[PDB]
Amino acid sequence: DPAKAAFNSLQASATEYIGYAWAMVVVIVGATIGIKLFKKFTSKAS
Amino acid sequence: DPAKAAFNSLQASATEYIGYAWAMVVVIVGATIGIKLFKKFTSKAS
Amino acid sequence: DPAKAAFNSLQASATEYIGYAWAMVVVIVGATIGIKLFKKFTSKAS
Amino acid sequence: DPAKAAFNSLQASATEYIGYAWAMVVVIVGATIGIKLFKKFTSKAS
Amino acid sequence: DPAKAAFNSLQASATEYIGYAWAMVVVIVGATIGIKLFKKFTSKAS
Amino acid sequence: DPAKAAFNSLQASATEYIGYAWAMVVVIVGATIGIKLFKKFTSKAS
Amino acid sequence: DPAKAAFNSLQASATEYIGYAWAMVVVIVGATIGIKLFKKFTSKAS
Amino acid sequence: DPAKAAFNSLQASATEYIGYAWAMVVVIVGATIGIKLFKKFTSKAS
Amino acid sequence: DPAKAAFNSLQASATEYIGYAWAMVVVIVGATIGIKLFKKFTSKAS
Amino acid sequence: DPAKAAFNSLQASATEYIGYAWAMVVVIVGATIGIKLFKKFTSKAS
Amino acid sequence: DPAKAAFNSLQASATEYIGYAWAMVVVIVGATIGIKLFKKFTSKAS
Amino acid sequence: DPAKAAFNSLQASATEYIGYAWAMVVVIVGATIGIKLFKKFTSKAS
Amino acid sequence: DPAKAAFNSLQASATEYIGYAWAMVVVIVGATIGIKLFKKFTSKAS
Amino acid sequence: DPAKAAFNSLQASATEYIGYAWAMVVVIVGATIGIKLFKKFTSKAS
Amino acid sequence: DPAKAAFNSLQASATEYIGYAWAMVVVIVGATIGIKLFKKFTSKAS
Amino acid sequence: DPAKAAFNSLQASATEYIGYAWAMVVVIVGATIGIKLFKKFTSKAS
Amino acid sequence: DPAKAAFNSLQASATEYIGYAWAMVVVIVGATIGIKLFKKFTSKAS
Amino acid sequence: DPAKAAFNSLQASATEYIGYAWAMVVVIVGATIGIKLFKKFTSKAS
Amino acid sequence: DPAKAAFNSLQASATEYIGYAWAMVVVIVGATIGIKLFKKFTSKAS
Amino acid sequence: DPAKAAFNSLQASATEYIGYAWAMVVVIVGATIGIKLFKKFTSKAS
Amino acid sequence: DPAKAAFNSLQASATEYIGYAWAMVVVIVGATIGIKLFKKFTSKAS
Amino acid sequence: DPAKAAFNSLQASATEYIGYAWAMVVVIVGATIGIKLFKKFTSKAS
Amino acid sequence: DPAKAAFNSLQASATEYIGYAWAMVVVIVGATIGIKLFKKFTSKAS
Amino acid sequence: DPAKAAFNSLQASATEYIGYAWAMVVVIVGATIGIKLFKKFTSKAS
Amino acid sequence: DPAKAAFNSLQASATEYIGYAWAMVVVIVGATIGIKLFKKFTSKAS
Amino acid sequence: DPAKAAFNSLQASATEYIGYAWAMVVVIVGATIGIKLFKKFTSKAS
Amino acid sequence: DPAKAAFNSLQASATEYIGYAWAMVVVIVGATIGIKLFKKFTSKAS
Amino acid sequence: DPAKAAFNSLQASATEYIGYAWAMVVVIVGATIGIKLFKKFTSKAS
Amino acid sequence: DPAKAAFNSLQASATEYIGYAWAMVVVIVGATIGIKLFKKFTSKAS
Amino acid sequence: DPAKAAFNSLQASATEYIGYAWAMVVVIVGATIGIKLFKKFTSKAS
Amino acid sequence: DPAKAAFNSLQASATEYIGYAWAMVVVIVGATIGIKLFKKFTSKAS
Amino acid sequence: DPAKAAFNSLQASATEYIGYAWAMVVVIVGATIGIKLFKKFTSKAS
Amino acid sequence: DPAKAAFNSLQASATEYIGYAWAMVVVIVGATIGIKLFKKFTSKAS
Amino acid sequence: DPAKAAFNSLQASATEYIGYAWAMVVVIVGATIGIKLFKKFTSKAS
Amino acid sequence: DPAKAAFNSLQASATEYIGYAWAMVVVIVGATIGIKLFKKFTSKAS
Amino acid sequence: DPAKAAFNSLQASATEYIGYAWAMVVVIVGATIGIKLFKKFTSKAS
Amino acid sequence: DPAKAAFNSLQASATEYIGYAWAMVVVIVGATIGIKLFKKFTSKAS
Amino acid sequence: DPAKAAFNSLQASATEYIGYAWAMVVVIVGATIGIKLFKKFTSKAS
Amino acid sequence: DPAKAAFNSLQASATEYIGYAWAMVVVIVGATIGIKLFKKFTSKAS
Amino acid sequence: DPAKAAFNSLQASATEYIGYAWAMVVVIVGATIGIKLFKKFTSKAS
Repeated sequence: DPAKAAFNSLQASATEYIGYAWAMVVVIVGATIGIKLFKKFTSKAS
Repeated sequence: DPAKAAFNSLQASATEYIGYAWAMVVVIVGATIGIKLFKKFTSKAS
Repeated sequence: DPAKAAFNSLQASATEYIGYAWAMVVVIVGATIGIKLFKKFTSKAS
Repeated sequence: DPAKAAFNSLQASATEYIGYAWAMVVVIVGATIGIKLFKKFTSKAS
Repeated sequence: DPAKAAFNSLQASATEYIGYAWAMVVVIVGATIGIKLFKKFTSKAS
Repeated sequence: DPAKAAFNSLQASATEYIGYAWAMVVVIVGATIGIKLFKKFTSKAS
Repeated sequence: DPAKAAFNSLQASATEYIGYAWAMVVVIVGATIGIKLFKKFTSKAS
Repeated sequence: DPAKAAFNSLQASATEYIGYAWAMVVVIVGATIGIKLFKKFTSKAS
Repeated sequence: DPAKAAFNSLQASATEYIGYAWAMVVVIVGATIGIKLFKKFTSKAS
Repeated sequence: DPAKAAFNSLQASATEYIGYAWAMVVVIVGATIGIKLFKKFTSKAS
Repeated sequence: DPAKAAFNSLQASATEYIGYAWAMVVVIVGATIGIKLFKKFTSKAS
Repeated sequence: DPAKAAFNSLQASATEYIGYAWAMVVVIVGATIGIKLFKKFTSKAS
Repeated sequence: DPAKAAFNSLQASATEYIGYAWAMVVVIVGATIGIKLFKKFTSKAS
Repeated sequence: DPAKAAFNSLQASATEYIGYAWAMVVVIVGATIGIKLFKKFTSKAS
Repeated sequence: DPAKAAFNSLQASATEYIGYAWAMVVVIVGATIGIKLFKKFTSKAS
Repeated sequence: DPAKAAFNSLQASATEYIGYAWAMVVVIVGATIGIKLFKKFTSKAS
Repeated sequence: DPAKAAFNSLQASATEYIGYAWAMVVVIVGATIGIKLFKKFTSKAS
Repeated sequence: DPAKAAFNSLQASATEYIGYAWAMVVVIVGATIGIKLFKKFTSKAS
Repeated sequence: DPAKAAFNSLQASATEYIGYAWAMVVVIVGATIGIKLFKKFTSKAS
Repeated sequence: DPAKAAFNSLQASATEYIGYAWAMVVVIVGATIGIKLFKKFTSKAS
Repeated sequence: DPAKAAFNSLQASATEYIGYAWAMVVVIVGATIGIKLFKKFTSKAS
Repeated sequence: DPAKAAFNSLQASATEYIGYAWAMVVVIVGATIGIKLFKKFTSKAS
Repeated sequence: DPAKAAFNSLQASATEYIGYAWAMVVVIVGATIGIKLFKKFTSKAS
Repeated sequence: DPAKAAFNSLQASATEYIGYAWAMVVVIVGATIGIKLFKKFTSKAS
Repeated sequence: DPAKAAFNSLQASATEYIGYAWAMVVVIVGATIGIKLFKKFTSKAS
Repeated sequence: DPAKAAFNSLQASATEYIGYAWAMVVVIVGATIGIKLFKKFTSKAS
Repeated sequence: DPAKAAFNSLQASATEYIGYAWAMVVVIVGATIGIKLFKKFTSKAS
Repeated sequence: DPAKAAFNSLQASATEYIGYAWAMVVVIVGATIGIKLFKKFTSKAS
Repeated sequence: DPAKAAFNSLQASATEYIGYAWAMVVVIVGATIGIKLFKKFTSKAS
Repeated sequence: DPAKAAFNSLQASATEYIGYAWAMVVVIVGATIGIKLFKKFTSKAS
Repeated sequence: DPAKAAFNSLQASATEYIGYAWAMVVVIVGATIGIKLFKKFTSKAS
Repeated sequence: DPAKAAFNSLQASATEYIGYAWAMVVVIVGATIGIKLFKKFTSKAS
Repeated sequence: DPAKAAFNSLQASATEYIGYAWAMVVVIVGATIGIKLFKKFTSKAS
Repeated sequence: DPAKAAFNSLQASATEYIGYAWAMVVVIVGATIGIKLFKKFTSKAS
Repeated sequence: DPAKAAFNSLQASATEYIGYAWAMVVVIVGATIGIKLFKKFTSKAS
Repeated sequence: DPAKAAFNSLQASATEYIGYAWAMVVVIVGATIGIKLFKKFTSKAS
Repeated sequence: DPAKAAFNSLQASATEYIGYAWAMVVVIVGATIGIKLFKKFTSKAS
Repeated sequence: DPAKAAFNSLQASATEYIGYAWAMVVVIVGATIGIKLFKKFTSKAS
Repeated sequence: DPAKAAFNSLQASATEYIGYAWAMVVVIVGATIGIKLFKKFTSKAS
Repeated sequence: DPAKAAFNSLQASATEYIGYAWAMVVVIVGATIGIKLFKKFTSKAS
């Protein structure tokens, strides 16, 4: 079925995009949470 | 009647399309909800 | 009248086709509405 | 006149055919409108 | 007048032939118009 | 004049035959025109 | 006069022949007109 | 004139046939227009 | 009358041909209407 | 009367020929009307 | 007129669809508002 | 003119059908607008 | 000239027949065109 | 001369017969042309 | 000329039919546009 | 020459009859062409 | 030539009928076009 | 022209619809803005 | 050419109808845009 | 040859009648085609 | 010889009659063919 | 006007919904502002 | 009758053509509906 | 009767010609109707 | 009598010639009717 | 040839009608496109 | 042989008349075919 | 029989022409259907 | 018998001419039917 | 042969008329296609 | 046989006329069908 | 015998005249049939 | 009613989705409020 | 056969016209699809 | 049947075109869905 | 240009709405900033 | 070509509409951005 | 072939119109996309 | 088939459009994500 | 390719808008971050 192959390729492409999205969000959140913890720990320790 | 068999085949084809659509939407929504919960919980815990 | 039996056979065929249509539209609309509710509720619950 | 009786019997046959046509159109229009309203009201409710 | 009798007999023959002709006309024209109206009403009803 | 009486008899006989002929012509044409008009108007009305 | 009596005999004999001729003319003309009208009315009827 | 009376009779017969034709066309056209407007207005309302 | 029997035979033959014509038109019109309604209802269901 | 017997023989002969002619006319017209009606009804049915 | 009864039946069918739609929308909106108020009040109280 | 009464009857039928249409559309539009306002106001009030 | 009188009388007969023919033509053509315009205008107005 | 007088008598008698012949011709030709034009104009009128 | 009067009376009948058609089209177009504007303005206001 | 005078009279008589015939032909054709053109132009205009 | 005058008269009559035909077609076509443009522009404006 | 009056009436009908729509939208927007300002000012003041 | 005046009258009627259309669309579009701006600005200002 | 002159004169008559016929043909066909093109172009332009 | 001279006289007289006959034939045939072609070309022209 | 009554009923229904919306928002805001003031006053007083 | 066999063989050929038509329409309708459902379900899932 | 034999032989010739005619009719009409149905079914299936 | 014997011889000889004439008539009439029916049936068949 | 001039004059009339049609279509298309673009650009700007 | 010379003269005269007849036939047919083709091609081109 | 061979030859010629007609109609119908499906499928794909 | 031999020769001559006539008839009809069928099938195929 | 030259002349005349017909149809079809494509492309661009 | 030669010469004339007729038929029918296909293909391509 | 020799001379002279008659018949019949077929085939060709 | 069963199944499916949504939101809110209370109580107690 | 060559040359001309039609439809369809895809992809990218 | 091969070739052409359509729609839909997912995921990840 | 005036009035109406929006936002912001400053200054001063 | 000038005029009209739209959107967006920045900066500064 | 030049001129006209369409759509789409980007970027930047 | 090449060319054109769309969307989304991240990181760091 | 140039100009216009957007966002963010740092540093230093 052409439709079966089409739907399978669309789902495979979606999975690749999800992989890239997760890589980017990890990098962004790492920085936001890192900066938050640094500012919090520096002031608290002082 | 040829129409009876034709209508039945089209309904079976629609059922196949619904199966493909549900599989893709589960993957798509799963990633969306996962990223949302990840950012939310990370902010609350840190 | 040969027409009386002809018109009757055509109206019986129409009634059969309306039943095949009301079985396909239930399946298709049910799936689309189900996907809509699934995405909506997952977003609100998360 | 023979033509008088002929014209009257033809106008009688035409009236019978009109009745058959009206009965069939009611069923078909009812089905098409029913499916249209079903889809509209379902989408609005969801 | 043998001629008067001849003309009178010729008219009865003509009148009979006219009756036979009218009967066949009604049957044939009724059928053709019946098929015409049948096709027209079926198309509009569908 | 015997010859005059003869001419007068044959002319009177001709007039009789002309009257009989005219009556038959009216009957034949009326039937034909009736059939023609019936077919035409039945086709037009439908 | 014997000659006058002979004339009367000739006239009476001729009258008999005129009657026989009229009977022959009626049947022959009837067939000719009958077949003519049959073909005419059958054509118009069909 | 024999023709004068014959022509008048044929014109009167034509007028009668016109009356029958008008009655039939009114019934048929009325039904076809009614079905058309019914389908149109049902669609607009829905 | 020879013409009487001939006219009756032709009218009977016409009735037989009308029966064959009605059978064929029912089959053809039924198929065309069926294909039309099939395409219409499949579109509405989808 | 020898002349009477002669007229009687020729009239009887004419009647025989008229009967033969009528039979042939029925066969020829029946065929033509059959072909005409077959073509007309075949065109109408389709 | 058949149209009058047909229009009345279609309006009655529309009323039934409206009843089904309102029941579903009350359940759907009830859940949506309930979840929203639940999260809001829990956050304010705690 | 038979047409004057025919056109008048058609315009009277049209006026009746427009009234049946303006009764169905009021019910349908009223319901859809009511559902829209219901969802909108419940969201803002909550 | 008995011939001049014959030709003059023949023309008056022809002129009368032409008047009768024209009267019948106006009635028949008026009706056919009236039905044609009626059907056309009803369809466009609807 | 008695012979010359006899010639004059023959000429006068012939003139009378020519007049009777002309009257007969006028009525017969009038009927023939009248029926011809009647059939022609009735056909064109219808 | 008889045709002159005939053409003029036909052009008069056509003008009357145009008036009837215009009156009907105004009512039908008014209703369709009225329903269209009602739905549009109601949706915009809500 | 008496024979010459005779030929001259018959030729003059023929010319008279030819003139009368031409006048009648113009009247008959004019009527027929008028009816034909009236029907054609009335059909075309509508 | 009698034919020359007759042909010229028939051509003049044809020209008159063309003038009547053009007047009628202008009125009818104008009305049909006007109704068409009216419906089109009302829809575009709404 | 009937179209001129029809277009003017439709424009007047549109003006009425606009008046109804503006009245409803003022009430609808008034409530929306009122609730928004109520919640905002209450939070700021308290 | 009668057509030159006919085509000119049709183009003049078109120009008039375009003006009636450009007066209705200005009113309708103006109202819809006014309602859109009203709702948008009230929301931002509040 | 009085015959040669007769044939030569007959041709000139025929040639004149052909010229008259062609002139009338051009006028009638020009009008019918003009109306045909007028109706076609008006419909496409509108 | 007187007999030979008489023969010559008969031949010369016959030649004169042949000439008169030819003149008569030309005018009569001219009218017959002229009316025939007039009717033929008028029919084709219309 | 059916449209007038429809628009008036829609506005009346909207006013009822606005009444319910205001009742609900007063209850919600009472609680949110009450809890806020309680927490604020309790801590400040302590 | 030869026509009986002819009508039967034509109704047999028509049935064969109906089978070919139904087979083709099933393939084409299946493809169009398949593409329609594919696009709809894909868009909804994404 | 040599005439009876002649009439009998003429009928067999006629009957043979009718058989030949019917055979050719079936072939030609079958082909024309086959092409007609082929074009109709191909268009509807596509 | 020798004269009586001669009469008998003449009658017998005439009978022979009547037979030869009948054979000639049969073949000639057969060809005439055969070609007539051939042309008639070939035309109807095509 | 008269036909040559006739064909040329008809091709000249057709060219004139094409010019009138093009002028009218430009005005109508300009108006419809103008209204379409007006509504589109206004909505986008607001 | 005087008789031979006579036959030779009449045959030569016949050939002359045949040549004149052929010339006239060409002129008449050419005109008729020209008119027929002009009408046909003018109808087809438009 | 000469007619037997002639009828058979004409039927064979008809069969040959049917073969040529079928070949041409297949090519033309195939192209028109192909263009139709090409435009339809390109639109669906886009 | 010399008279018998004469009748036999004329009958043989008639048969020869009948054979020649039949051959010419076949050639003429074949051509006409071929042209008719070519035109019909060429029109149908396209 | 006189007919040979006549047939050749008529075929040449037909070719000339075909040239005039092709010129006119190219101009008319070109204009109608141009107007169609103009309206289509303006709509697509807008 | 001078008759055999006459029949043989008549056939060659007929065969030539058939060749000339067929040539003209091909040219005329080719042109009409060419214009028909041209108009059809231009419309579908556009 | 001188009488027998005279008989032989008469027979030989008659044979010469029969030959001259046959030559005359051939040319006259050829022209009649030639013009008939020319008109027939030109009509079918066009 | 197929619509009744369809609407009932859709509402039942919605109720199931609402059950899952409530389960998920309880789990999420439990964690967010638990973490909030823990952090608040730990710091306050210290 | 001349018809064989004619049918073949017509099928050759039809094939040429199909080629021209296909070339034109490719260009027009390419342009319409190109504009459609351009607008779609541009809107999606922006 | 030539139709059996014709219908088969048309269904084979349809199957080929459906494959070309299912290759273009996969590419187009794939691209549009890919762009949708790209924009959606980039927004959520950032 | 009607469009120019329409666009100018829409822009003027927009400018008025902007004036009202700015008046309302100044009042709202005055209060929010006033309350903020009051609360801030009161506590800071204390 | 008239189309060239028409297309150029429509493109010029589109350019005018774009100029009006850009002017209005600058005013509309200017107010929107101005109010947003006003509220934002006032809150930050105070 | 006159068609070859006709089809070529039509394809050249199509190519010209496609260029005028691709110049208008670029301007219109460019403006709409420009307005979209303008509003989007101003909002994000502010 | 020309369709095969046409479909392939259209798919290649679609691929080109997809390439242009992806390039533009990367630039557009890149700027959008860049501005969002710029504002977010600047606020977090400062 | 017109599409290539169009897509390239759209991308170039987008790049210019991105340049302006970045300039504006730098100015806005400079102020918001500047005010934030000033307020923070002033209070902290004090």
